[PDB]
Amino acid sequence: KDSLRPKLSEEQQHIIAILLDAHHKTYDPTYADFRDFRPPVRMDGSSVTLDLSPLSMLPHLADLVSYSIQKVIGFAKMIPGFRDLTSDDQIVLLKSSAIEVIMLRSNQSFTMDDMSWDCGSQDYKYDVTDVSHTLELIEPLIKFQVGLKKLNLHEEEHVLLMAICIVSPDRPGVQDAKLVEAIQDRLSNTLQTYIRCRHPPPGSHQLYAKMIQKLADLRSLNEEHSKQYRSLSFQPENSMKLTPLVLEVFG
Amino acid sequence: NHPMLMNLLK
Ligand SMILES: C=C1/C(=C\C=C2/CCC[C@]3(C)[C@@H]([C@H](C)C[C@H]4C[C@@](C)(O)C(=O)N4CCCCc4ccccc4)CC[C@@H]23)C[C@@H](O)C[C@@H]1O
Repeated sequence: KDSLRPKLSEEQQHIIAILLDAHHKTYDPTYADFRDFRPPVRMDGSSVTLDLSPLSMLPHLADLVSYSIQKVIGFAKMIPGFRDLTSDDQIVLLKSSAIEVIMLRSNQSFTMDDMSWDCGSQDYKYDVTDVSHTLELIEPLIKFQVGLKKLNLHEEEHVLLMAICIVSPDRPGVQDAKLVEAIQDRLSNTLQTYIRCRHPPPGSHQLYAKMIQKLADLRSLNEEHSKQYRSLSFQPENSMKLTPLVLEVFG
Repeated sequence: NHPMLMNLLK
């Protein structure tokens, strides 16, 4: 009867320690690798005036996305249970969730002071103008980042949401949905038990239901990103500007 | 037909 008091188990504490560590090894908050990307271009080369080419940011953002896909894969491989899956199910899970985990994890650099993704310098501060008929995606995306930022997630909750996103048993092409669902159940119970035992009120009120709604919001952004991407990648001049990994994963 | 993504999971 006192056995019903929620307590974070030892396995649940290992899952959190692993996901925290996996995210610390795959997300560099100093953004030092961004210097390896093709440079961002916002000003005209002739650099006190803006560049008017609407794809001038494409080389830079394509390299940023491609790099982030690599980090998402590195993080997913450390999700407890992800490696028990067949290589086909892993590929299906990453192909489906890659752009959603990227948008989740970007919230670390998103700031509500000016509604931009700020990665340590003005070279790597991205606002709406950079990401710019892409407003069909960007306005929802920003509304999403604001809503997520306002949840004020602990880092423990943040990595758990990323792992729950990747291991979704309802993704198209999943073969062994029972195994995927069992892996996600272990993560869901960890997060729910974490909030109840570690997240103080009032911020913890209805927090788990709100987080699951962000997973629901991401599906809609995924579809929206899919439409933009297929129209962009169709023009060979624009797909020349992509990377092989992005073409394989998003194609 | 996902050789790079497959290589990254190894
Ligand atoms: C990715 C991250 C970060 C930010 C993510 C951002 C901010 C910048 C814009 C990002 C990368 C979005 C991309 C641009 C989506 C882009 C990337 C791409 C090619 O996959 C696509 O189809 N997109 C939407 C279509 C836009 C076409 C277009 C591109 C450039 C210029 C004009 C038109 C998706 C996530 C956003 C920063 C840091 O937190 C690391 C993190 O991993």
